[PDB]
Amino acid sequence: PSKRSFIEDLLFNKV
Amino acid sequence: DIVMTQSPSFLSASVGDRVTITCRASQGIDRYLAWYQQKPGSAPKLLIYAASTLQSGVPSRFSGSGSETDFTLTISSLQPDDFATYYCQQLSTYPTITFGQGTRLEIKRTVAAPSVFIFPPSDEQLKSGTASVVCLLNNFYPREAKVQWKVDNALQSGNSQESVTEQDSKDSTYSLSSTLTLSKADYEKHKVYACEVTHQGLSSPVTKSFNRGE
Amino acid sequence: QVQLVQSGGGVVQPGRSLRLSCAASGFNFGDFGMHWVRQAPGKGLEWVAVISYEGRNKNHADSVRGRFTISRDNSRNMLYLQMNSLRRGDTAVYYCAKENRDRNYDSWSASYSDYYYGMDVWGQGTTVTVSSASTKGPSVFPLAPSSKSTSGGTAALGCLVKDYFPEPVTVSWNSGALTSGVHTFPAVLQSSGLYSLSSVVTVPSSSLGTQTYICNVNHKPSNTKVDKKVEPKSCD
Ligand SMILES: [Ca+2]
Ligand SMILES: [Ca+2]
Repeated sequence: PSKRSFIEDLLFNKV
Repeated sequence: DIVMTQSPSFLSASVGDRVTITCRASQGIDRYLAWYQQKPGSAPKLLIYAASTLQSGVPSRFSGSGSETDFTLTISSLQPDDFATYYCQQLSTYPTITFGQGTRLEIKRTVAAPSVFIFPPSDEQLKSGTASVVCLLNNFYPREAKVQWKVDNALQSGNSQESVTEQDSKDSTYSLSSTLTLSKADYEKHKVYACEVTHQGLSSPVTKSFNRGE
Repeated sequence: QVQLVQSGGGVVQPGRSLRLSCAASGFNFGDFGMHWVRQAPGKGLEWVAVISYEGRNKNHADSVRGRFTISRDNSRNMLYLQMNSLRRGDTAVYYCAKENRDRNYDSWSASYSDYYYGMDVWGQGTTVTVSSASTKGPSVFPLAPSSKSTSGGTAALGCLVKDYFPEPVTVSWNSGALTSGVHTFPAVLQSSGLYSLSSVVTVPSSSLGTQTYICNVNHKPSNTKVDKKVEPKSCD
């Protein structure tokens, strides 16, 4: 498994 | 942001033809490119995603290819349902997304020269301070047409607006209006109003005109 | 059965604000990101905003950042767009759209299944017109057919439908007895902020001055109804 919260946070908040 | 450039902007084909429309990214987008179809008054419809995979329900005559920066949509045997505007869309920079500017796929038919008509402003409208002069181009093909207003033989600019109908459902022609708007005082001080039409189907430009006051 | 149903657009003045709604059903709404896309009259699609499955993350296009806010209420299957500081350039049809999931995955599989694969289901669109103009019925003027025996057989006549707000108007001829060869052009937006269009029709030359031609113009926002007779301009 892998958290959608974790992956989406990085996706929407990357520089 | 990534700019998507579709080519061509407009193109004509007949039922049975094969149609290719391309879309170029200003930088690499891997294969994260989608294609949509849209008809007037309806929402867009998803046709292809990930550059090449066909959305369920979409006919197999549609196919996509390409990668990095160059992409194509191909419709292999054109059907009546296929005439529409097509858009590509890149999702590589998710969560920001950009669309191409669109490609309009219209129906090919034989050249047809426009019938041209000119209409002076009514007396009723003049009684309110403004004069609209209308030039009508009727049932022509293809769409490209040049309409030049001339007032007392002087070329007009910046005071006219054009409007064009959708391609006709039965005979595949277009019609077009050009409306020259002047104030009453301006319209009264000139005599000859002329509309000059250039089109592929005309071996010389057609002029229709009237003299104010006949 | 998967569907998005929009509501809530209309006419608003610049600077003011509007909230668009989009009701989803037929799918697990809270399992998917949702988007807004808009299309200005006669123009292409422009992406507007995205919101993540549970509302925590969101992004807006530069053209609307700081004015529009996307939001969602998953307990009521609702997507919203809050549109503030409205400009005439925000005049468009607005569509909500569900994020497409790659067919090979039945559940969320990060970038394998979601985000990158377009938008599969769309709302019906909502019209938003941002304008200073106030409701005004049209004036209707004749496009009188020319005296010139030119062509031979066929003449053109019509009606100029000028200075109304907002869209739409409907035009018919001879209360529906004349439909063949009728062209009613799309409206143009004039410098004044008021709309204008012409409706024309081609008829036999010989019918000029022997048959009656009436354009029937209706403007529901104004409750304006006009029946304008169009006849050759009898010369002095
Ligand atoms: Ca865009
Ligand atoms: Ca979330």
